[PDB]
Amino acid sequence: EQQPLTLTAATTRAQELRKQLNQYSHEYYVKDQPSVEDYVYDRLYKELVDIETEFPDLITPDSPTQRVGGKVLSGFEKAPHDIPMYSLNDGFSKEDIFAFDERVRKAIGKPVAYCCELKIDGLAISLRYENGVFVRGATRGDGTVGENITENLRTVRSVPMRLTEPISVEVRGECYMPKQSFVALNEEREENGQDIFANPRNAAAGSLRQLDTKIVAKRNLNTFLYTVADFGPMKAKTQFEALEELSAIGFRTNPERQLCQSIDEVWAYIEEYHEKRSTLPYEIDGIVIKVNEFALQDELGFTVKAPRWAIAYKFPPEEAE
Ligand SMILES: NC(=O)c1ccc[n+]([C@@H]2O[C@H](COP(=O)(O)O)[C@@H](O)[C@H]2O)c1
Ligand SMILES: NC(=O)c1cc2c(N)ncc(C(N)=O)c2s1
Ligand code: NA
Ligand code: NA
Repeated sequence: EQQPLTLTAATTRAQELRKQLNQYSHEYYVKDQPSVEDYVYDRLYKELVDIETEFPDLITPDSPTQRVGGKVLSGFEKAPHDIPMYSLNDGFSKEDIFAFDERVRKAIGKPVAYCCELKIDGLAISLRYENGVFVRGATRGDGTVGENITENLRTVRSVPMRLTEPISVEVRGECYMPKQSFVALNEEREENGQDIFANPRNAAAGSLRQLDTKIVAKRNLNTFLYTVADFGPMKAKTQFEALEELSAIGFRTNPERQLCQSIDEVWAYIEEYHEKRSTLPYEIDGIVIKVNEFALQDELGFTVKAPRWAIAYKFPPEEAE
């Protein structure tokens, strides 16, 4: 009647299972191409649960079991941002975007490539990893202090609990509610006699500021991550490389990005995705245009409030189209 695993064997087996299950969940949710069928995932998941039941000391923050929800907070702790979560300078016309490029070329002394990306209209978040393990999820708040919503963000399946390398990084992006889930949620709320959400941003914000993680788990949320606070531990030397690297290490990144070799290509991208806007399952409020090379971003620097190497081109609001 002796238990088959010693503590030491269970510890090693738990490590293997968490790594394997995190890999399979990433394939399933983020890559959308699972290498194993659900019953194989479920079988390994149950094995891990049984180990954690027998040996509770083996429950770690990177464990897949820590997603399910159940935890209920009394309130959110403040989450300071040591590196500010800044807002970009804005543009609205062709004139503004070509003027941006003129100012960039004035500073750099040559034409420059731009990394062009969709400005995702959700709740801005920062995800902190230490030794490749998810340790803190935070809202932007005012950009200097937000709310610690780590447990809520664990329920968001696209958020990785571990990375493919044991680096310490602070990763910035957006958490949003897909449009199709937003409209379904409002109908559900209508039927439950609850106030409806004005728009998907409010629904994502409301969802992530619930204290009971079980309720947050019921909501459908997703993420796109696009940069980090400090590139030290990273190998990327350009914004486009940065996006590929974040993707490689486990983050969901937006597939619509494009590296533009001229301002004309930048303008054509803006036009392309203004048209495509309606066809996307997530809301965007514009296009972000960034000087691609980090050496050049470093040369341009920042103003008192914003980068001099990036601009946000704003569309009309989602309600208006
Ligand atoms: N086939 C896979 O690799 C894989 C990975 C994660 C979740 N799932 C499925 O998603 C559902 C929810 O599972 P989780 O709560 O662990 O994310 C289950 O039905 C599970 O089978 C499948
Ligand atoms: N404030 C900012 O710097 C940014 C804000 C956002 C946003 N809301 N969505 C996407 C991007 C992106 N991929 O660059 C950025 S950059
Ligand atoms: Na959910
Ligand atoms: Na359209």
